[PDB]
Amino acid sequence: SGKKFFVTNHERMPFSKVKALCSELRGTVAIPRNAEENKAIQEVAKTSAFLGITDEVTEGQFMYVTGGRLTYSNWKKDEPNDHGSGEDCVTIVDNGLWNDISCQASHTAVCEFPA
Amino acid sequence: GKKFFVTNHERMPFSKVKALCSELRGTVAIPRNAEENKAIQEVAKTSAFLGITDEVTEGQFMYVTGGRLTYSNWKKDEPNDHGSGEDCVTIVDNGLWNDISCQASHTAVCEF
Ligand SMILES: [Yb+3]
Ligand SMILES: [Yb+3]
Ligand SMILES: [Yb+3]
Ligand SMILES: [Yb+3]
Repeated sequence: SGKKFFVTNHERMPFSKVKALCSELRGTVAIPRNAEENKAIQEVAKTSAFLGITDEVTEGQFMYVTGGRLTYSNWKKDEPNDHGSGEDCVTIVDNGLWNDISCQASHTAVCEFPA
Repeated sequence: GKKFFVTNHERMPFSKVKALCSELRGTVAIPRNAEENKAIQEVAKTSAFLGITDEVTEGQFMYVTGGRLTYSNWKKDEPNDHGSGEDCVTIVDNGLWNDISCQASHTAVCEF
């Protein structure tokens, strides 16, 4: 990526636990700021992983957990869709594409640190 | 939860692994039982350094955090201090352990 490194224990848990874990490590839930970082996160995680982005405050408007409106994005076709009762978290899935999903779902924890 | 962590860094010498885990406020991974041994094996995939060395007294392996070993999984005839010297340990084939040079590049795995 060139600016940060990513860490994982390959454990799957709900978003609030991933956030607590990264805080314990003094890092942040992984956030792809560009295509290279996105591929880097996809590669280290291997399976679906949560990203540090949500639209909990303003529905339809995703923001970084660290603040600011989302710029770079790699949504799957027809996503984000706030499916069913709602989906406010984001996961990186096949091909590194993104899908908004329930924050209560369990996915791979990935934390980022400046390189 | 899963206590062993890996990064997207490439393989590196033991000094760099130690630097990495300390920068992360952790320790180089130490398996203290067969279950933990299998867990490090699975998160690393490729050979990885363990937090065990015989740097202080040749032939006497110790945890980097201190203490004599309570669990070991040495490959038959290991540790053999091959050639100049092998003071570091890697978990390799089928989870077995081999002492190797600390200057060799292997996967970094940290524990917290
Ligand atoms: Yb939403
Ligand atoms: Yb969705
Ligand atoms: Yb040795
Ligand atoms: Yb050896």
